[PDB]
Amino acid sequence: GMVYVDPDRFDELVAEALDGIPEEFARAMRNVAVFVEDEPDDPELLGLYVGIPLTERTTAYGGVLPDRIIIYRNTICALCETESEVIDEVRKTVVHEIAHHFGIDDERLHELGY
Repeated sequence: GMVYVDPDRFDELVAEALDGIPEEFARAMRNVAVFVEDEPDDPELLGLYVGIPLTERTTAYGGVLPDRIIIYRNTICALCETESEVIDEVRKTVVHEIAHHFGIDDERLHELGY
């Protein structure tokens, strides 16, 4: 089976996922924003790391813009039978995406609980 999660609720589940990211990844997640999309260009993806070019990194007014981790609501939900499973799956996806961005592989992550 699979659980349906409306967009507003899914945003809340994303917040809960981020709140539960282990402290060892907190600094790695500095100035990274998580955005939700329904469906990826590639059907296999649960998430995607988007690095912002240096040219686009700052604003007219001094603001720094964050890198993005995109989370795909449809592909995540298809794997989940409960909201808690969704939270877990979202968390796992964000942590993998950030780890891989900083060149940490899944064997190292297994040593870090993912």
